[PDB]
Parts: sequence; C-alpha cells; structure tokens
Amino acid sequence: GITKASLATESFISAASFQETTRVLTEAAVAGKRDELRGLKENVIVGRLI
Amino acid sequence: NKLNRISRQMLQEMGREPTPEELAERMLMPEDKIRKVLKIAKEPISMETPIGDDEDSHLGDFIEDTTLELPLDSATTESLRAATHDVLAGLTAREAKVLRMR
Amino acid sequence: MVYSYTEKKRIRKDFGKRPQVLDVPYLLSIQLDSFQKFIEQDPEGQYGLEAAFRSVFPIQSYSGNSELQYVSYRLGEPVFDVQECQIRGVTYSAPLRVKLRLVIYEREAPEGTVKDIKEQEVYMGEIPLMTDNGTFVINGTERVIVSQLHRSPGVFFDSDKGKTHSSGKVLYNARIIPYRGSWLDFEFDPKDNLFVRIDRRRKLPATIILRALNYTTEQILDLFFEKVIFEIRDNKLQMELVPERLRGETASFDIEANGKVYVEKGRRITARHIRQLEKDDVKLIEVPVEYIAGKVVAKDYIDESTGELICAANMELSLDLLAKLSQSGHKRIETLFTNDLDHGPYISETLRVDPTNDRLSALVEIYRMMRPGEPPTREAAESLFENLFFSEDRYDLSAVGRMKFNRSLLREEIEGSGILSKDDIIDVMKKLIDIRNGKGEVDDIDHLGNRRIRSVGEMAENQFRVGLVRVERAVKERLSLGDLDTLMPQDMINAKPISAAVKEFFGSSQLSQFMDQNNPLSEITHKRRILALGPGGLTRERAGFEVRDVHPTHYGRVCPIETPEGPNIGLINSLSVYAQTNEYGFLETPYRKVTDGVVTDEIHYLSAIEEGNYVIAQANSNLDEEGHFVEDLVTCRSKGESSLFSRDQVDYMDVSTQQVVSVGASLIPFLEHDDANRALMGANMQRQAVPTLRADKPLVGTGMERAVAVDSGVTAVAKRGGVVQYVDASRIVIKVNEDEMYPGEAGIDIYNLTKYTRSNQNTCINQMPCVSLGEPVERGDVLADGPSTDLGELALGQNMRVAFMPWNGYNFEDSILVSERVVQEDRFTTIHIQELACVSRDTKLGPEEITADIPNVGEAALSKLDESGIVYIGAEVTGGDILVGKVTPKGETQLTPEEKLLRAIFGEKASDVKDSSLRVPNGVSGTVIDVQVFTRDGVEKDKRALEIEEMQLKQAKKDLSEELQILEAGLFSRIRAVLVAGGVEAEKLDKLPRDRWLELGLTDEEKQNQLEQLAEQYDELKHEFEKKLEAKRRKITQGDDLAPGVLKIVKVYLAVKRRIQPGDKMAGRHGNKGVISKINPIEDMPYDENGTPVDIVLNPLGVPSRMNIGQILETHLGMAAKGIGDKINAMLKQQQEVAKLREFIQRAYDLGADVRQKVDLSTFSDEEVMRLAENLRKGMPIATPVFDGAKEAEIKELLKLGDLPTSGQIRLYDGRTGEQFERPVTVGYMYMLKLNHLVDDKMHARSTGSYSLVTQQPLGGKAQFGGQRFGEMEVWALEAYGAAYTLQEMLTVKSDDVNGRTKMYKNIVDGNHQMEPGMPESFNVLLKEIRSLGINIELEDE
Amino acid sequence: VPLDGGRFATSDLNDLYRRVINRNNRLKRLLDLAAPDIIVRNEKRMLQEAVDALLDNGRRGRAITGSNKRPLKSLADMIKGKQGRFRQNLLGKRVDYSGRSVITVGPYLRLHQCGLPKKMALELFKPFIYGKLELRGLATTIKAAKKMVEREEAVVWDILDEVIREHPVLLNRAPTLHRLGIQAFEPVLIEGKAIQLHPLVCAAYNADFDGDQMAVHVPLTLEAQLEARALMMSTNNILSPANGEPIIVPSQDVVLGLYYMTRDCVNAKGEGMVLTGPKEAERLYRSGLASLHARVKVRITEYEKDANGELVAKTSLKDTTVGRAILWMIVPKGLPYSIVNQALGKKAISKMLNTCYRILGLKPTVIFADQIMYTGFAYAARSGASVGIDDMVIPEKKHEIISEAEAEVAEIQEQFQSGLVTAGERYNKVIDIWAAANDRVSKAMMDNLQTETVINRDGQEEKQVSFNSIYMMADSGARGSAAQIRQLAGMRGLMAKPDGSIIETPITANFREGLNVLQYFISTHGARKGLADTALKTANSGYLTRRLVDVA
Ligand SMILES: [Mg+2]
Repeated sequence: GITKASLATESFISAASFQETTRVLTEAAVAGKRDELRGLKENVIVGRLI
Repeated sequence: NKLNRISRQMLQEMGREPTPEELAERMLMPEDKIRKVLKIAKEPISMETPIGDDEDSHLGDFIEDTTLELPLDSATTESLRAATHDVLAGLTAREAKVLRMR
Repeated sequence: MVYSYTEKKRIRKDFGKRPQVLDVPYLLSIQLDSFQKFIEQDPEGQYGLEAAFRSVFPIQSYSGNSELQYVSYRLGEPVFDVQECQIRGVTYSAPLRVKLRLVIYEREAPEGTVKDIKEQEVYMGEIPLMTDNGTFVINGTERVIVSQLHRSPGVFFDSDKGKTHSSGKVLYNARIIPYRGSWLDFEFDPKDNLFVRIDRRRKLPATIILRALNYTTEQILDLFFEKVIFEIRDNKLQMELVPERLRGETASFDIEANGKVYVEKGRRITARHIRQLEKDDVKLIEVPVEYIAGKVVAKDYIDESTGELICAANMELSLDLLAKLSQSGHKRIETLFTNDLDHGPYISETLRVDPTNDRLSALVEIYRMMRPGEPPTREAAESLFENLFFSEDRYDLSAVGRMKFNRSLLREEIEGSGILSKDDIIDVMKKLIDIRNGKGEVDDIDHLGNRRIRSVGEMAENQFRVGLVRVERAVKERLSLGDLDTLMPQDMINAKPISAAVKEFFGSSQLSQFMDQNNPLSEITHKRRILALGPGGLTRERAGFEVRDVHPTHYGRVCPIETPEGPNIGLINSLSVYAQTNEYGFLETPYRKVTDGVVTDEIHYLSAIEEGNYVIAQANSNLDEEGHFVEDLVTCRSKGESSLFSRDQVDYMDVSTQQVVSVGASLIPFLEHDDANRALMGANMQRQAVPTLRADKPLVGTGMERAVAVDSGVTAVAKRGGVVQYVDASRIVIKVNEDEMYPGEAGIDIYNLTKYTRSNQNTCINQMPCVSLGEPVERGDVLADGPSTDLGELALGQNMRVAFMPWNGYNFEDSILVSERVVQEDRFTTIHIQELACVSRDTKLGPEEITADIPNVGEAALSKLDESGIVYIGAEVTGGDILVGKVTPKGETQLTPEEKLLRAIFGEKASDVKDSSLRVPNGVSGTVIDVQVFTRDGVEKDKRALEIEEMQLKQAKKDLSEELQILEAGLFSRIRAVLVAGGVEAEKLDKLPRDRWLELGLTDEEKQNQLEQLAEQYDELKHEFEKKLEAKRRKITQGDDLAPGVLKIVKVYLAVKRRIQPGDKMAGRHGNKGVISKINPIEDMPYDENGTPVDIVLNPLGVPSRMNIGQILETHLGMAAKGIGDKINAMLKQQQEVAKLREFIQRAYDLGADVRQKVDLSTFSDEEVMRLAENLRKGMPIATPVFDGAKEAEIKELLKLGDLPTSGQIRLYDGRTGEQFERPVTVGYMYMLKLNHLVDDKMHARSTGSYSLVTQQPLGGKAQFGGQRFGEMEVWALEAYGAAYTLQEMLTVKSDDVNGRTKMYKNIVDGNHQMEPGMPESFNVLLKEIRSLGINIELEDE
Repeated sequence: VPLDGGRFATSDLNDLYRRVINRNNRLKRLLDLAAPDIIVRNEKRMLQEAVDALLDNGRRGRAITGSNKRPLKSLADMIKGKQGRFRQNLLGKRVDYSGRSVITVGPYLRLHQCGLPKKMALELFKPFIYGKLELRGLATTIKAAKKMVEREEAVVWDILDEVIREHPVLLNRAPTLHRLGIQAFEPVLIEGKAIQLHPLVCAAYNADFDGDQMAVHVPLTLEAQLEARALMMSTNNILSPANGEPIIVPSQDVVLGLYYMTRDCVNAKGEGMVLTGPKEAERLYRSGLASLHARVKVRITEYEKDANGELVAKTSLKDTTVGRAILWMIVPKGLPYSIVNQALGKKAISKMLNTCYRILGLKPTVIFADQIMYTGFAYAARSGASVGIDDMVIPEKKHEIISEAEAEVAEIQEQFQSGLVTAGERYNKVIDIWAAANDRVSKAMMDNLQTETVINRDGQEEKQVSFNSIYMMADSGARGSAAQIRQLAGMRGLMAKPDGSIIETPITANFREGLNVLQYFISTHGARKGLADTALKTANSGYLTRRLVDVA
C-alpha cells in the first residue's frame, strides 16, 4: 500500500522527516547508514539543488 | 523571604496591598532597593511557554536577534570604505598617509 | 402603545399578517440575570455567593475543636468606575468584605467557647464587576464570558452498537456524571458481564462495589435475583409455581399438579397454558431431581450436624450436591430465577469473575485500582471509597444532577441529597439491566433536555468555590496550633489565594474573550452565544458529527442558521430570539395554550422535555375571530416529527413566526427566500460591518432592528419621560414629569454622552443627540443614537442604488464596481481610533528619557513637538512623524576608522544616548485626538504631564459644577412650585435671593413636610458634590502604578479616517460577498432615461449559482421604497399642503388589503405629519417580517404607487458610448455593508527586516511585517516545475542562511545576480541537536 | 537573552543540563566521602533519571520545568514534532522578499502580466532600486539612495518601471494543490493596495474574489528569473498537467458574452441581407442597423493548412449570424469557420482553444485566449444581461401536480390503515411517488423555461430556445445547472433527517415562492452537513495528497 511502501526509503533524512524521528534516527544510527542524498526531500532539508 | 512575610499580613491588613514603597519603611535597608531586589529575585520564564492559538508559536519564536547587522547597513559600510578610499586618493600622497595615520 | 414620539419622526411600513402576541424580551437577559444571581444576598442555599460559602463552611480544625464560621459579606464601592478603570487599565471590581466568627471550644469539651472573636469584615480579594451592558473589564478591555452548553448532571444510558466487536449484539452502558467529583461508570460486555470503572480508570467487575458497600454475596443474590423455592416434602422435590413464570420457556418434563396435567413435555407454554394455571391457582407441583443441575443456589447452606459448608452461595448445584445437602435435614433450597430473554442471569455470572470476598477485600481491590502499586491499608481503602461518591466535600450532583437522576429513575423527589446512597447505586444498576432486558430505552446526548446552559454567574460560583477549598486547607492548618486570643479571623484568611482563583478565570479562560465590538449586532450576538467547548466540554478533535448536527429539539431554542463555518461547526450556534434559561437551567421557549377549541393568549414556557408529549400548532396558521383554526387540519409537530394534525388535537401553538431564528438571522430580509448556506454566511458576515461616518438607515428591513438598538447599550434610552430641558452634543438633561418623578429631591435625568473614543476593534464609537430643544419625550424613547444606529433603528451600513449587469468584466467573480459618487459622498467612510504607546523603561545601562532632545533630527521634525517632547493635541500626522520623543542610554559606541574620519570632517559629537522615540507607523495617517501620561510614583512629572493634570483638574471642576448648577436649579424650581401652593406669591417669590427661600414655611399640610424633604436632599447633594470632587482630584493626582522597570508611559491616540478603496470586502445580508475592484467615474456609470447614474454594478452570475433570492427581492422592494421617497421628495418641493401629503402617505401604509400596520388621523394634522414626511423623503422604510414577510403582489402593488415598473427592470445606458443596453436590467436599492477586512490592513510587504534569534529567520520586530511563510505545499509546487534555483534561493538565501543573505544583498546592489548559497542555519542547528546526543553525524568525502 | 522590564527568558534545556551537572557533581563528592551503598546507588539512579529527562523526556516520568506545570521540552522533543522535523515540515520557514494582500480583477491585463500595488513593489525591490539608482547616478551613494526612496522623490518611480519591466514575480494562493497554484507574471505598476489578477487564471488558482488573499515572491537570482519566465510563467502553462485540456478556459462572464454573441433569434434587424466580410458586418452592428443575432449570409475567407506545412485559402458564402461574423475576426488563419458557426457554449468554447493549441501551437493560442476574454467582457456588457424576479418561470401545473402526487400518498395511506400494505412498503411507496413528482415538475419547468419564447417571422408563430436571462446563463455553461435551477422554480427535493433517512413530506415550495418555518428548518440539515462534509472532505483530500507525494 502507498502508506506502507513509502515507509521504506534509502535516505534516512527523508524518512526522519515524516516518520517517527526517534525510531528512524536510532535504527539508522546503529547500522552506521550513510545517506548519499540523491533524492528530493533530503536535498531540500540540506538546502541544495533538487 | 522577609518581604513576602510583610506582604502577607499587609495584603488584607491594608485591604488593597502595600504600595511598592510601603514595605520599604518596614524593612531596614535604603528601601528604594525594593525595585532592584524585587527584579533580580524573579525566576526567568520558560522560553517554550505557549502563547495563543495553541499553535506551535512559542514565546521563543518571537525573540528577534539584536546582535546582527542588517544588510542594508552592511552594504553602506562596504561602500564607505570605497568612498573614503576614493576621496583619499584625490589628495597628495602625504595628506592621504597623514590622514590614514591619524 | 398607539405610537411613540420617535415613531412619529419615522415609521417603518410593515407588511405581514400575523399579530405579535408576545414581544421580544430583554435580549441581554441571560448575561445580566446570571451574574445578578451570582453576586447577591440570598438568605438560602440557592446558587450564589451564599451557597458556595455554605458548602465549605463552617470550617473546623483537625480535632482541635477550634472552628471558624462565616457571618455575612458585602461588596465595597469599586476602586475605579468603568471609565476610569478602562483608562488606567485596572480591573473593574469591588472589595469583598466578609464578617468571620472564630469560636474556640474549651479543650476537653462539652462544647463551649472560651472566647469568640468576631473579625469585622475581613477582606478577601476584589471580584470583578459586570457592566450595565453585561461586560467585564479585566485589564482596561471589555470582555464577555460566553454562556456554556454542557452535559446535564444526572444519569445517562447509552448503546455503543456497531463498531464494538463487529459482532453486533450492541451494548448497554450507564454513566453517572457529577457536577463535581469522580465519575462512576457501568458497562456491559459481549458476555453480559456487568463492569464498573471509576473515571476512565481500569475496568472492574460491577459487584466489587457492592461488597465495598458492605454487602455479602447472599444479599447480592437476594437483591438482583428473584427466589425459586424448592421444597422437599414427603420425599423427592416439590416446587412452588407462579403461573406467569412459564412464559418464554418450553416444558422440560411432565408438568402436573392438582390431579390434572396442564402441559406435557415438549409443548411450549403460551398465554393459554398460563391462563389455565392462573385461573386454576396451582401453587405446588412435583419436579425431578435433575432439574436443579443447572440451578444456582441462592443462599449459603451448611450441614447442621458436622457444621461444615455443603455449598457456598451462587454455586451450581448438581444431582450429587443435592444429595449431600438433603441428608442434612434441609427442607427448602432457594435458587435463582433465570431467563435468557426476560430476566437475565447476568449478576450471577458477574460474581464468578469477582476476585474479592468481603468488604475490606473489595475496598482493597478498589483502592488498589484507584491507587495501584502502593500497599493497601484498611483506613486508606475505607477513606477512598467513602470520599468518592459518599463525601459531601468531594462529591456533589447539586440540584440539577439530583433532579435528573431521580427523574430518570422514575422516582418522586425532584430534589434530594447531593451525594450518592446505596439505594441509588442499586437502583441505577436495576435500570441498566432492565434496558438490556428489553423494558426501557436509551437516551441520546444530542437532545436539548440533557444539555444544560450555564452562564457567567454559574461559572463564577464554581471558581469561587475552588478558591474556598484551597483556602480551607490553610485555615485548618493554622487552627491546629493556634494560640487562644491573639490571632483573629484576619491573620488566617489571606487575599491573594482567593483573589487569584477568580482572577485567573476572567483574565485567561476559553470562555473569557474580548467582546467583538465593531457593531451593535456583533456585541448583542456575542452576548447571546452558547459553547459546547472549553473546560468541562468536549473538543473539536474529540467529538464527532453526532453533537454538531441540528436536532429537532433545537426548535425555538438554538438558531439553526447562525453558527460559524469552520473548524467548529454547530459547536457554537447562538441563542434564539425568545429563548430563556429554564428554572432548572434547561432551555425553554414561549408557546400559546390552546384549551378546547380556542387559542388562548396566555403564554407558556416549555422546556425540551416538557414540550415533548404536547401537540403544538404552527407559527404560520390561519385562525380568525374567536381564534378557531380555520382549516380542519393544520401542519403541526408533536413528538420529534411534523405531519397534518386534526383541528382540535393541538394543545399549543407557536407564539411568533420569528422564534425559530436568532437576532442575527432575524435581521436578514426575505430570509425565507434564501438558501441556508448563503443565509448562514449572511448572518455570519452581518456582524463584521464597521459603523459608518453617516449613519443612514436600512431601507429594507425586518422590524427587529428597532429592538436590537435599544436593548444593546450602544444607544441612550430615556430613564423617565418628560420634556428635554437642555440638548448639547456633549450631554442631555431631561426634566422629569411629576407622575414619573419621585417625591424627594425633585429631579432631572442627566445623560452624559460618550464622545469619540477607541473601540475594541479600533473603530470609532461616538454618540449623537437624536432629539431637539424642548421636545416631549416618553419613558423608553431613544435619546441619542450610538454608532450604526439611526432614530432608534439599527443601521449597519447604507443602502444604495445597485444595477445587475456584467460591466466589462470588472465585476468578474464577486467583484464589485462602485461609482466615484460613493467615495465622494463620504458615506462609506469609516473613522478608526488607534492607541499607540511609548514606554520609558529602566535598563542596567541607565534610565530612558522622554526629553525632546533627539540626536540627528531637523527643525521640521521637532516642530510638531512641544518643549516636553509630546506631540500637541490636534496636530495632523503622517508616516514618519514623531509622536513621543524617547532616548535610551547605550554607552561607548565603539566606532571604526572611517566613521571616526567622517565625524572628524563634519565635527559631530555622537551622543551617549540612542533614539527609541515612538514614530508613526509606515503609511497610517491621522489626527491626534488625545494624549495621556502615566508616571511612576516618585519620578517628577514633566511639563506637559503637569499641564494635563492641571487641565484634568479644571475640567473635572467644570463638569461637577455643571451637574450641581442644573441640579440645584431643578430643585429650587420645584421649591418655587411648592411654595406657590398654599401661599402663592408669583412675582414676589422670585425677587428675593433664592438661597433665602428655605426659611419660608407653610400652613400645616404635607406641603410643609415636602419643603422639609427637598431641604434634606438639597444639603446632601451639596455635600455629595464636595466628597465627589475630592475623590476625583485625588484620582487625578495619584501616581499610576506601572510594570517593573518602566518609569513612565505616554499613550498617543490617533484618529484615522479611511473611506473606501479597491480591496475592501463588501457584502449584502444575503451572503453575496464582494471586493471593490475599480472605482469608476460617474461619467461611465450606467444611467436610466432620467439621467441618474447607478452607484454599484453587481455581476448577475453570482445570483443563480449561490441561491439567495432575497437579495433580488430586497432590491426590488428597495427600488419601490425609494420610489415612495422620491414622490414625497417631489410633493415636499411642491409644498402642496398637509392635506395632499397626508392622503398619499395614508395610501402607502394601507396597500390593498389585510395587514396589521394600522395608521393615522389621530396624529396632529400639521406639525407631526410634516416632520414624518421630511424623514421619509430619502426613502420609505419597509419591514419584511422574517417568515411573515411581504409577497410579490404587494411589492408589485407598492411599485404601482411608486410610478415604477412591475418588472423591477428598466432600460440603462452606458455612460461611455451613450448607446442603449440590450434587454432591461434589474435596478433597485440593496442594503450593503462594509466589513473590516480593509485592504490597508491586510497588505504587507517586506524586503529585509529583522530576524529571529533562536533560528535566523525573517521576523517582524518593527511592525514591518516578516515575510510570507513558504510551506511544504509550495515546495512541491516548485518541485512540479523544473525550478531548482528558485527553490534553493527560497529556502537558503532568502530565509535561513545568515551568510548567504548579506552576500546576496551586496550583489543585488552591485548589479551581479548570483547566489553563494552555503548551508541553511536550520539544518546547521539540527546537526548540533543530533550531535548533542550520543550520535556522531559527519559530512564525508569531498 | 533578556527582555523588556529586565526580565529574562531561557530555553528549558538549561534547567535540564543544570540538573545533570549537579547530581553528577554530587556523585563525585559522594565518592571521596565514602558514602554507604544505599546512598551512592540512589544518587546513581537519580543521575540516570536526570540524563534520561535531558535526552528524551516523557519515556519515564515527564519531569516538569521550574514554577511551570508544563513538562520542559527536551532535545528529542526539539527534533521531534508535527510532523517529525519542523525544519521542513508544515510550516515551513519564513521567507524574505515577499508580501500579500486582497486581490481584484483587472480584466484589461494580458494573460502574462498582473497588477502590482505601488507600495508593495517599492518595499519589495528595495535593494534593486538602491543598486539601480547609483548605476545611472541619480543617487550619490547607497545611503542617499535609501533617503531618496524613503523620501519617495518623484524620480524614483521611473527607475522602478525599469526594474519591474522584464522581472517576473511569483504569485501564490492559500490552498496550493497542483503546480498551477504558483504562476509567474510580469509586474504592472498599479495605484492602490490591491493585487489585480488576470481573469483567465482565476480558474487555475480556484480563487474567488470574495476576499481571498494572494502572496507575492520576488525571483532574485538570474536563474530564478529564467526559471520563472521559461517554466513558471503563466503563458507557458495553459494546460492542466492532469489532462491536456486547457485550464485557461474562459470562466463565466466571458462565456455568457460569446453565447449571447453567436446565437440566433427568429426575426431581427438585418435578417436576410448579405455583407462582403466581417469588417462591414461589425460596421452594420455597431452603427445599430443590424442585430447581434440574425441569420445572414456573408462572404468569409477561411483557411485550412491541410497542405504540407502550408496554409490553403478558400472563400465562400457561409450561412451564419451577425455575431458569428463579427467573432470570426478573432479566429486566426487556418481554423475553419465551422468552429464559430455554432452556438458557442462553454464546452465548445473550450475545444476551440484546445484545437487552436493542437494546430497552430503555443503563441497563437495565448493571444487568442486574451482576445476571447476581451471580446467576451465587452459584448457581455453590451448585452445588458440581468436577473429579475420574473426571469424564473414557475410551471402553471405545479400546484396540480402536487395535488395529484398528494392523492397517491392518501391512497397508499388508506391501504396501510386497512393493512393491504406493510409499514416499510408504505414508506418506500410514498417516497417514490414524491420523487416521481419532483421529476415531473423539473421536466415541466424545463420545457416551459427552455423553449417558451414564441415569436413571429412574417407568419403567425414559431418557437425557439428562450432568450430569458437565467436560461442563457445555464445553457451557455457560465453558471447554474438544472439542479440549482430546479430548486429556484420547481419544488426543491426531499430533505433528510439527521439519521440518514429521507422525510416523506418533501419541500413543496421553492425559492421563488416562500419557504415556511418547517421547510427551512428541514433544509438546515442539508446545509450543515454540506458545510461539514466539504470542510471535512477538504482536510481528507489534503491528507491523501500527502501520502501520495510521500510514496512517489
Ligand atoms: Mg472565499
């Protein structure tokens, strides 16, 4: 479903936005996940070209 | 604390509340210090205190930065350098040096 | 009755038939009545300050036998009156002085007092006071407390079918809601197990409370179940049979007794078999030993010999169990009567889920439910359970709760104890089970019989009660250790605790809000308002559509069409026209009692539940003569529905055709012709009309506007009738008639008029005299109009000539195209009064000066200021002008090399003081109408401030002197009259000095005692004047108390006059909005053959889609109205004679047949008639009753008298080309309002302003407004387009980048368009917040 | 940071941070004092509790701030929120170089521009004005430039006309849904404080004029100017991205103009004559000789590009009216005369623009669209269309239909008294007869209202589609529909009681007549549920778009 498929997103900064922040940050912080941007939502947060 | 004590009896004893200078004669010290002492004694207010609409507007969101410098000003600073630098090239090399020195 | 004096000035032509049997009561009733009951001396427990005292009192100490009781209370005179309290900013309040009696019982009594000290009226708090208009002043601002609508206290039985468990089966739950104290909830489950929960807490098996009530299982079974008697007589099981018990069950064995077999096995027992048993009276039958295998034993049963328990109560017996209790000698065994249809075996199964056994256990399990985790104690469990529903302190249903409680349980007493009793809980459980059993029904929350209405008085009582409990703990705490005769009921009772409870309510509460005063209708429609929100109510997020929707019980009580459109719909509504709060607090409405076949004019108020069973006729119905219903059947409503009802059935009939709507909806003409959506919006927008410069009058109307003007305090109503002695634009003095005058003091009524002053909405509220020198006025007549009121009616705007036709697209959507004639006539102009302030505070760097010496300002700047630094009164100002000079210390400027060179060349000394002076906001321009200077006590008042103080002193003396002069003359003028009776000397008496009159006596009579009376009151006034003058002078000279740190404050009052410009919002009463687009010259205005242009051109396309047809009718009749005016305007310019005018005017007021208006020739044929005609020449005022209003034929008929076409359409010619317009266009007169959305408020623009400290973001600090907020949706909008750079600049350089912004600005002036964006400070801050935790966040690579 | 009156205000973190230090410090002290186990343990627990409250408060006790009941907000709560990160959640950060106000019409505008208030443009472009003033030397230095615009010297206004000319501005409305919620326009200096917005765009914004406000944004960087002009420009989006149909379709007044323009009555001035071309056709009309609608043969030259990239020309005598002849002047080149030879309703008038776009391309369609608006407003004003109370014609047979429909209910009622029909069957039956009645009245007034204009050409009679005002509105597609029209003249509906059932005694009256007490009270529920439903479905719609944009 749309709300379920939107849950999985490679970029954690995007997920940290509309999902539960705590869980996203923790669950990402343990694995040492490296966000490469490459997406729209994340680039808007960091403030560079879409 | 001593001030609170007087304010307690005198609240109803006077029927209104003691005037800002009323507790002053009751207290030993120069008695104008009530204002100063009364101010520093206050506890600071939480910057997160919600005010109005219940909206995410919070007291801290309304506090402007006074230590910054507006660009409409900063622009005039960078220009004034070019200004005084231009007008100091219009004089003799010693007048420019002497004024740049002073 | 048969017509007043300001009615002779102007009369509104009233169509409509239905006679008004009852007239609109005081519309502010609730507000005034409520607070009137709150603060009052009531010698009993009726709600009021007395009751809240009598609850918590008397207060006795802890075991110490030291008691403090309450004697009586009083409200001291207000410290400041309403006006002074508003100017200064303090609260309008009275001191509460209450006599307390402290009794001390001798230690180790028999109770007797050592000494009892009565402390004379100890002061606790200052309680706010209500204005004569029903408003409060908290801090200098009029505020209204809206009446509240909540769930009535009592018992309520609900369903919760559907959603639960999705098996259907419904559920049945009961809820006991007290006025104060914990909630007691009962509810079923799918297994038919009765449950209980206190408040919202953990669910508990119902029976657990009964044990806590000290009920053993045996008495629980005995209470909720009947007894099935089993006899062992001879041997093997006989049984008692009540012949009705066999209904709903099938024979399980051979049923035989009395030597005759009534029913065999397998034959269901119907009413016929039951009849045989009933008529044959069969008490005892023989039953098998296996039938009790399922039957639950009622009481306990033990073996007489061994003394051992055979079976506990509520245990299922078996064939083996019967044997073990049989050999013990038991003849009788009691069992439960259980039927899965009629009487359910519920309670029995509830006990098997009950963890407790005895009272302490239940009390433990309850206490461990309420306060879990902590070890239970006997005294703790007992204390909790007794403190919840059984304590007079922590629990009350009050009167409404107890009444509805007892009433819903089919009890007798309508009034009773304010706590719960064991009988009550048990009875409530019985009713819930009875509903599950099929007898009885569930109520619904939306019904208006279960919805109770509070109001300021009731709410204030509750808050004062909270104050008394928090003071109670203290009083007991001190009386614990108290020394005998030293302390008194002063040292104990404080002020701040009580004062702060009540102050926290009126100051900030969801029900305490700024009165909406831009408009009389806005005020009066605010003061009648209901809310289901706020404390003790539901919330928008919480409650669904069930409570918001309109209910059949809303008829005559809540207005269906006046409610806000938005987040809360139907959560506000408004009070109806004739509605009144019921004696018990419900909503009841007026009705007419129909006895036999006659309609009686006795009025009867019926509440929501009272009205239910009666059959009520319709407001619109045809009866005649004796008032018998003409038709044999008429549309009526009886129980929740409407259908045709027979001639004599109806018990009652509606009083008026209006009573369904509210004051807002009742002011919309031809309302019956407008769709409900647009009508709502109309009555919603009608409250936003700003008053105008010239109060006009509505040309099309209803007839409530007259009543609304008077009932609202905007106008000045005659206290007593008489002739006006003096008329000024300032005051009005009326000489009283003797019949209306009281014997002593003689008198005259002096009305001091309000002049130009600031309203809550920053409009102008100014009164003008509507009466002329030496005119007779009768009691209850309008002396002076307020803002937006004309000659006693309510005018919220100005009617004008409007044409429906597309005009070159300038009217495109709702847009309005207005002729220049309107702005030139200055009719839609509005006067705004804004209050600007300048505060001189104290900083650690130094005190701030109001001095007029300001670094770097020219002579043109300092011109408009006096020597003291304050702008002169009356000086017209514009943007940039300095209202108050102010300068604050900032030391050691720390300049730079080139700034130092600059000062060196031009030789200027840069001041040690920085300029904080208050200057006029950008773009606003007006005239200064007043200045006030408040100063801290001990700082020297400057020059100007002293002038004002001296000025106010002299002005005060002049006013008081004026009072005394007119008053004394009025009294001596009566003495002159009494002396002339019994001893008349006319010319002789007025020669000698007036002061020496008091010596002359009279012959024995009451006239001698009357001179005595007038003497007494004269000297009183002489001294009352003196004391009043002193107080005023002291109030002037007293240094006003300011905030900490502020040394002095200067408030300047600017009066701006704004007219009309493109961007303003305009709408009619019919829900047709508009925003003026272009202001067109009179040259381009469409005109008719006569050459008269049209003021406004409306787009016709808005009329069909949004269905408001009244706006067209209002136009048509409007045109017709103007016609009758124009005609009169011609006959007045003809100066025909009184005869000719009278004829034509009479002709208009009849209009062809059957209306209720009546009319003249009782009126004086010359002076009174000619004045009326002069007021009608502008137009002929017409009254369209709400649902009783005029008809097409009448409008067309009035158009025949008008000389104007029936179609209401004429030919119009374009003022540009002069050629005709194809087709006729509708032209007429529509009433149109100017709302205050005005374009020069909404308009904002910002280039580079201040910035927020916490996050660097655009923020207005100067009232130069922060930029527009760019949201998530706008980002997506940029994302759909391919624009990356617009988006980057939007969220980086234009807002959040503390670097990029300045680097951009320098490039914008340099001529290089670029951005060197950097990283937004928001995200840069977010990094530190993440990094503030144990999370390391880095930016990798390169 | 300090405030006025010497008071201070600070973030809650301090109260938390302070705590973590103290207890921590106390513990350190408690180590060197050799405290018993029971104490240092309690101190350790207290330190643990304090750190937890600092990081994320609310997962244990929800500690409360000093003197204030409200729990102090912790670092997890600073990041967290609604929803998640406010740093680009709704809503959404403040932005410089912007403004807003009430908007108005300005029909004179080209579709690519918009009316901009003078003061707004002055305060908005302030840095550009400063930079431009000293580029040409009208101001000595930036300060003097500030003083000039702050003095509002007359000379600055011309400099603003320069910086405004080629420099698009972004316009935005409150409920932004699709990308057309923001569009670029060319600023036109306009006296007054109101924003003027091109009528053809009012459809894309869903912006009424009833007091809706719009916001302006200045595209500062060069890339933003070229982005706005080449992407966000008004003329570059003429078509909805949802479907290729034009969203610039003329709205109401304009389409009523063209409907009244190309229409024909039976007999009118100039009927039957012939004219050389549209030029002298307009000359006939404007001079008052010939009526706007009359059947007339005129020579026209149409074009078809049906050759290979090449416009063919052909001339003929077309049978048309005067209005269509005049209107033909607007149609560019290769469009056939067949497109304007019809009655030009709102539906056909849209496909005209559509075909024009799919044939001639972008540029011709823009100028075409403008012309349609201009001519629509003008001719609509000439038409003198209005709405009177006599424009709504009620059927003569209405009361009789009500009576017959009233007999059915009393027939079925007699059957329920005698038990011939069950209670439920009765309700459906009575409700059914009333519904049929509503259809009858609707289809009566519709026939009467539509065709009843009955007029004479050289003979006795004939009947055409009515020229009655309200019908023209509904027929053209401008405003109103058979449902709303039916509520005006014929009876309106059968309302429904709150529980969802429908009352078996419908509203027998309408708006042209009066509604009594009962009918209005019963109407109230439909209104309140409508407002509630729309206001709720509005919120529901927005949430859906959220999930959608999140998943894509
Ligand atoms: Mg709107």
